[PDB]
Amino acid sequence: QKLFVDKIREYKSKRQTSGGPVDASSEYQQELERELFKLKQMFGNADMNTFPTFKFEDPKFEVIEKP
Amino acid sequence: PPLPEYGGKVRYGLIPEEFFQFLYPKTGVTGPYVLGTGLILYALSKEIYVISAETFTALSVLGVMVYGIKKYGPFVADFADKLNEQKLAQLEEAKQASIQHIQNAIDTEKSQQALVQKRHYLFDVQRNNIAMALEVTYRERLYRVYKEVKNRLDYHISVQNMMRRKEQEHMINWVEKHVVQSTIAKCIADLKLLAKKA
Amino acid sequence: LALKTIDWVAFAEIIPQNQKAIASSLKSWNETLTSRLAALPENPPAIDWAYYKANVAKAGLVDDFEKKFNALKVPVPEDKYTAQVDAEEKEDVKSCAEWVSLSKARIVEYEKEMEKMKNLIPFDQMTIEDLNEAFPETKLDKKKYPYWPHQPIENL
Repeated sequence: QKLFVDKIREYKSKRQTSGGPVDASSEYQQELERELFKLKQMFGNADMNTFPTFKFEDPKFEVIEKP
Repeated sequence: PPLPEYGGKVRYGLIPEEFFQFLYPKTGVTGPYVLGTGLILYALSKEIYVISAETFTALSVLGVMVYGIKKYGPFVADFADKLNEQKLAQLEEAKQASIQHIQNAIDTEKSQQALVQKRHYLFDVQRNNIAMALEVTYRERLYRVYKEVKNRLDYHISVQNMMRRKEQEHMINWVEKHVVQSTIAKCIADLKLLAKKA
Repeated sequence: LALKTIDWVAFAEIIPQNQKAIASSLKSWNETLTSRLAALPENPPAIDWAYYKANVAKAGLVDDFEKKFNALKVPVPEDKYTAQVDAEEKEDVKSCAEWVSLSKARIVEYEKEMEKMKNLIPFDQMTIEDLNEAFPETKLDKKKYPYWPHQPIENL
């Protein structure tokens, strides 16, 4: 099995990525920021990593009694 | 005090029937007429009633009077009776009209009391609206808090997921890029099996 | 939420003509709030941390996000408005009951008058003064017309 022997080595070269977040990219972040731009802004407009603090309003009310 | 119905039963408009009844027991039915004849003849025969021009003046007036009562008496009687019937009917209708007016006032008052008894719906409606607004706001608040926490957690999971996806893509294209960076044993074994194809 | 079922035409009969607009606006808000309590359910569907334990690769952040949620004190709005419309209803019932007592006085008075008119003397046995105390409209104005016939000649 030449090509199966072949492959195993290449996944190992890949697994050699301790200090490599993206396996020797030297690129592909310039668009990943754009991708992440879309993703974060379309989930929300805040520090999603942190917990949301909740402000709550109360209903209005009027003069209802017989004028 | 109610009036009687009939008068006194006069005869010839000049002599009441009490007289004929009063002279019946002693002189029959012809006693009064014999007495009248006798008195008339005695007044004439003895010049107590002097026949003169006043005899014929009186005859003409009495003839006009008898003819008048006989001809225009029914009309005057019915006219008086109809006058009374019209006044009576008008008064009766005014009575019924006042009865109806006061009955209508009583009915109207009972209807107003029914209305004023129905009043409480305005205030229980106001209570309904207050309660409903408070409950809607409570559930909206719980949905807001739920949806925010879930949105943050699923944003985390989605960024991790698509990061894994793009990273695996760069991975795979590296492993292809790496066979370009790199023995006919399999070549011959391939032809060997191709020969066994026959 | 335990609501008071209401007739709406009955609500219509008891509304003075100086506040139909307010009644209809009150009415319109009832319908909107009925609808909106209908569609959104009662309590949010809570979520298992499992799908957020095995796919949140961050250091214990899912657990505090979920801890901050199991420990959250969401503010329950209080009424501050039902007691005063109850007070207004109590005050109104006072006004309503007193007006009824007046009308009950008038009703017994009207029945007195209808018993009076129902027991009149027959009309063919009746002085003119007896008529003038039955229907007092038929009394001669001897103030304005002091001389006979004590009424305008055209009336005769």
